[PDB]
Amino acid sequence: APSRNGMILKPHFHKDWQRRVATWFNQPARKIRRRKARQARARRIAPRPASGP
Amino acid sequence: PSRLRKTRKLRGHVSHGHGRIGKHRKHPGGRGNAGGMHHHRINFDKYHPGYFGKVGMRHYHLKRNQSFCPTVNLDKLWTLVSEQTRVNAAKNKTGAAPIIDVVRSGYYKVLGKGKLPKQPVIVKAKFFSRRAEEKIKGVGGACVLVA
Amino acid sequence: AALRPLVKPKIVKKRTKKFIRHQSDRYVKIKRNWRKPRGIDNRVRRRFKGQILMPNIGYGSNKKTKHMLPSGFRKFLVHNVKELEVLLMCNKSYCAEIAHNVSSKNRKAIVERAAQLAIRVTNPNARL
Amino acid sequence: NFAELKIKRLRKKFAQKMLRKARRKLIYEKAKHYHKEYRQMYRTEIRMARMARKAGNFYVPAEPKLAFVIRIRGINGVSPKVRKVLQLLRLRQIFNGTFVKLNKASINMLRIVEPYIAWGYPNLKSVNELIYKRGYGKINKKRIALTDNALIARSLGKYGIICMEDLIHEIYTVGKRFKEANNFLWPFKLSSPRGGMKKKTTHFVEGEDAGNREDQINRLIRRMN
Amino acid sequence: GVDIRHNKDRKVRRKEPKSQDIYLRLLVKLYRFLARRTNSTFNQVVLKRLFMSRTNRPPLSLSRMIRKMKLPGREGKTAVVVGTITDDVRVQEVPKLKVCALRVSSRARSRILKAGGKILTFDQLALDSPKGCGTVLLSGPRKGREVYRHFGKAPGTPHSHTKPYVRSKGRKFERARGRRASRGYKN
Amino acid sequence: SAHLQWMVVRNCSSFLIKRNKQTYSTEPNNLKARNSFRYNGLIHRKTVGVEPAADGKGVVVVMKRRSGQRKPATSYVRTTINKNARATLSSIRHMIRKNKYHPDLRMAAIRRASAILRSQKPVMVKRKRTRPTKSS
RNA sequence: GGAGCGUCGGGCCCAUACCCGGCCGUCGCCGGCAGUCGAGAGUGGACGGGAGCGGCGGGGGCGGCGCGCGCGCGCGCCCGCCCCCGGAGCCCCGCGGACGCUACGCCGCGACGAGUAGGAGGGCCGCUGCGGUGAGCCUUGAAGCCUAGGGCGCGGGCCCGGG
RNA sequence: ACCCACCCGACCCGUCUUGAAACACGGACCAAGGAGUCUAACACGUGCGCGAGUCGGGGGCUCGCACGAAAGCCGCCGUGG
RNA sequence: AGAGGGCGUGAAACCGUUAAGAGGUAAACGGGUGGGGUCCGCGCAGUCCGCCCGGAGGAUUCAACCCGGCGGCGGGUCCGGCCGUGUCGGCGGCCCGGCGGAUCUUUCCCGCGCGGGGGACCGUCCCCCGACCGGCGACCGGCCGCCGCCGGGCGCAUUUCCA
Ligand SMILES: [Mg+2]
Ligand SMILES: [Mg+2]
Ligand SMILES: [Mg+2]
Ligand SMILES: [Mg+2]
Ligand SMILES: [Mg+2]
Ligand SMILES: [Mg+2]
Ligand SMILES: [Mg+2]
Ligand SMILES: [Mg+2]
Ligand SMILES: [Mg+2]
Ligand SMILES: [Mg+2]
Ligand SMILES: [Mg+2]
Ligand SMILES: [Mg+2]
Ligand SMILES: [Mg+2]
Ligand SMILES: [Mg+2]
Ligand SMILES: [Mg+2]
Ligand SMILES: [Mg+2]
Ligand SMILES: [Mg+2]
Ligand SMILES: [Mg+2]
Ligand SMILES: [Mg+2]
Ligand SMILES: [Mg+2]
Ligand SMILES: [Mg+2]
Ligand SMILES: [Mg+2]
Repeated sequence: APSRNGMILKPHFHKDWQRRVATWFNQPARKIRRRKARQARARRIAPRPASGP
Repeated sequence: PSRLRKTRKLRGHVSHGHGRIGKHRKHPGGRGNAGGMHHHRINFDKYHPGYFGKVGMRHYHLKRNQSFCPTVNLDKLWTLVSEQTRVNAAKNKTGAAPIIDVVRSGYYKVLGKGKLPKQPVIVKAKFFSRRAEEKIKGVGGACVLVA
Repeated sequence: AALRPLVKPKIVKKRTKKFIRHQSDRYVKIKRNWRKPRGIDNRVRRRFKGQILMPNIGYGSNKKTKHMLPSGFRKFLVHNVKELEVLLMCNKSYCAEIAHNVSSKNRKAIVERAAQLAIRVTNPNARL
Repeated sequence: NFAELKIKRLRKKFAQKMLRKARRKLIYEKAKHYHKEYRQMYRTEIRMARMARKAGNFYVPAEPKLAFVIRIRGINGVSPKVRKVLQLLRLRQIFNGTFVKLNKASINMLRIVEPYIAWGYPNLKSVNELIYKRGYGKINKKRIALTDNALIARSLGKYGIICMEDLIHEIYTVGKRFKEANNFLWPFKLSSPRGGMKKKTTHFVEGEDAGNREDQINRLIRRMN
Repeated sequence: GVDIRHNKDRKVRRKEPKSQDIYLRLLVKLYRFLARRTNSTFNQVVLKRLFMSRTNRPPLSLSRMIRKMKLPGREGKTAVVVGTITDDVRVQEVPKLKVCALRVSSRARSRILKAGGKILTFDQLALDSPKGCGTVLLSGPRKGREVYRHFGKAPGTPHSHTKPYVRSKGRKFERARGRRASRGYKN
Repeated sequence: SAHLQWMVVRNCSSFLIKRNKQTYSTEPNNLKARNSFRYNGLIHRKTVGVEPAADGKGVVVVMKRRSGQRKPATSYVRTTINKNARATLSSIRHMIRKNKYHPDLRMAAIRRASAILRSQKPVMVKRKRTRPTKSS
């Protein structure tokens, strides 16, 4: 029940959302992995720009 | 910080701050915005005048970038450029007037709030107000349309 | 001939008995430890005649003699020797308690040092 | 530097001591006058009646100016109109009292609080005994006992009232500056009535203690003050 | 038993600042002293303001500080502001001022000093003038905060112009039954 | 400053010691062991500190220069006084009063020295006084 | 011949009410104290000429704004001084300032103090783990446990002794 | 503070209730366990930083992370909010 | 083994016993005293200490003073020099001072009208000396005054210690 003034607000937590929460504890581990993989790809394409084409 | 919160101070007391005549039952009003019309109506129509009902035209595939038109007021037009354009001017003695490309700085329209200092300009912009035009002319300048 | 405190006034206490907890007598599960009653009817919490008393700030000690031991000092729980030398410039108003957990060798080391500095000890003749 | 200043400070010191002496002497003469004034008032009321009585006549003396008003019942279950007036006489606690100048307005306010007060026309002695034994100033809103005239003066000296004696004369004659001398006095916290009362709840006339008892408020004063 | 209501016996005003920061607290120690020992009520007002909240000491714009000193007669003075001095990009020519502030933003600082302005801290103001003599005590607009536009007689209460708390403005966020005449009614 | 760093320190210093309703402070060159502004060795530009001598006989006064704090190695300047009690006090008195240095302190500095010279009382004498040791 | 009923006296009895006093807390005081004169405060101080027992010859006011501990004075000798606290000796000291001043400290005056539901503040109350910190404590005995032992705190609780 | 005596006082708690010592319910006793949490969104208050701006994400550059899945920096500093 | 194979610690309920005390209004409780126990602190006078003083005994070197040395403080002449704030002079760092700029110039250079770099210009940051002023806890050097320590002097109406 609403009590005296406030946004009549609609949250979208009626489905079973806690079954599909996606945490981000990866992200540092991820960020590194990309970065290694990046440095490897440079080293493979030896004098070619790391960039791409 | 649980340490600071209220339930630490309620420990010992029976009702936990929810009273003992009426209690803390689950959902006595109904869940959420239930009763907007019936039984919660007064709150809705004294803090949300106009919740209920349709109005105006539908618009199916709205794409916001078509209507993109960020405005800027004369108020702070000179802010767009380095002070030393506004200084090398009120000086110079050619009656030059420096250009101000407003679209470069990220505003499309030029509306007309504020006093513009007596110091000629050439304002390039996608759109202008009527008043913004007038003020600009009164300074001794020239509005300039750009695509 | 023990260490006299600077000023040895009459401590005067408003209440001597412990406030005990309602129905701590009747039950082994309830402990003496005071608890305010919050019961809707409660002889005690609504101050009837003939019941156990409720502690107020009314019973409060006089500020001159609050924490004053019978001897006239206030305790200060010393933990090792270095910690004593604090009291050096009080001694006439604070005494030294030595801690339970301190060993019977260095209990001794504290006591004789306090005896140099004339700080009164509140549990000296003990560990041995 | 030194001996010039010292003498200047000694001079200052003396000029104070002189002034103190002066104001003391004023106080002393002001009393002496008020002694003569109250004497003259007392006799010249008797003077009058005797002279009426000499003729086949009557001397109806003045209706009283001033009355002491004691709150004689407590602070539970008391009607809102009464309660308001009782806190317009500053009679909040039971057995508080105040002087009160009489007039159509004032008297009727006492009429609306009748079974809550005992009151009437205080003696000279009553005004003294109340002021000396239980005379407390309102001085920066702190009830403070009138230990010296430096207190009374500091507050009421802008009215010509510079001592306990002046105060007593302002209260008793109900002067110009009564409102300001009477309000200065903190309401009189009197003890319980020694020897007891007759009946709290009923009027004086009908045996009890409440209401106007005119002369007899002075007996009550002595057994409470 | 006595009849008083004990209801509004405790006054709710602040005494110290609620902040724990040490430099402000030194200013408070200084202005407590001055407040009590000087007759200047300037010190008292300043002291009072050092205890107030961020909300309660709003920023004073440069243009507002200009125009308040442009006023006739308060010339060759010092403006004082327990809040912060901010810039106005929509003012150009800045006269040479004297200023006290707890803060001045880096732009506002430049503009003033470029003009030949002097900036003072509050410890400096005290030595300069312990009884607040020859000062202009200003304040930022208290009721600037967008907050206040929701305060007052509620929306949907005839002749109120009180912003409702709404998730997002647009065609179909409120503006139906209770604003149009066409839809029920209007206030 | 002095005051600024007292704001930083007042409640947090390692030298402080609350407990048992008192408070104290263990920082060096604090005569009176107080967690005070006045009586704090570390904070003030000019400092007094009256420790006992390591010998076991006598007292050391510990001034602080002003020359250069920033360089703690050189900052304090110690001075043993191992004289006839009454003299010791007077030397401390003059150090404090006639140099106009930390005049606030001084009587506290005398009492400290006094208490220190008491300390070096006689331990053996105290033992004799407490017990009569007569007729078992 | 009331220990009954109606009318009335004195006298005495006691509630957490009233009065005085103590002590605790809360509220209030534009409260006080970062080091100074001062108690209805109603000035202080240069400095220049002219002088001196002169003064400011104003109300039965009973009086506050002016008077009798000195203004000039004792000493050096009509003229000079009327001097400095590293020393007037102090009830006021403006030359420097607590035993006191953790300024979240310390101190002073008043007033007041029922409380369910409920709200807020403070807890050097209590539990477990983390960063700091105690040149902490501990096999010369930690934690826990038990105790007609000693104490502190209004209390949550706490500290010591012995086992 | 252990026990005993005596005078006065004194019904059993919890709870729902206008009203509970109730012939109203729950409770033989002790130990341990045991109930206003976390996430999201809003609003107001307060504290801090910057202020016509502010912002940090997401991404990237710096390390094998002992402490680091931290810390730092970015014409990305502002795509964008 | 007061760790004995379901055995570390070993709480409470509950039970056994031992000791003490009580006992016809179920017990238990609050307030107030008394009596008894348990221990705890004593005293085999607790007359408790500390200043200063007077007297009476006994014992070491001084203090006061100078002299020599060291260290510290404070000061102004800012005296001499280092130090830094505000201002003015050098246009002097300006190219031997860099960044920033929608200020300018493509008279320039290089790379392809644009990019990069010069070159002007403005804003900002640094050298040279003189002058005025806040002479600032930012330091040195001499001189002064004062303090303290060590050692020299001083032998005893002194300055200590002790009873
Ligand atoms: Mg890519
Ligand atoms: Mg609630
Ligand atoms: Mg309930
Ligand atoms: Mg409800
Ligand atoms: Mg009830
Ligand atoms: Mg009644
Ligand atoms: Mg009635
Ligand atoms: Mg209340
Ligand atoms: Mg209450
Ligand atoms: Mg409650
Ligand atoms: Mg129900
Ligand atoms: Mg019912
Ligand atoms: Mg019940
Ligand atoms: Mg029944
Ligand atoms: Mg039921
Ligand atoms: Mg049952
Ligand atoms: Mg549990
Ligand atoms: Mg906020
Ligand atoms: Mg074992
Ligand atoms: Mg076992
Ligand atoms: Mg084990
Ligand atoms: Mg038996």
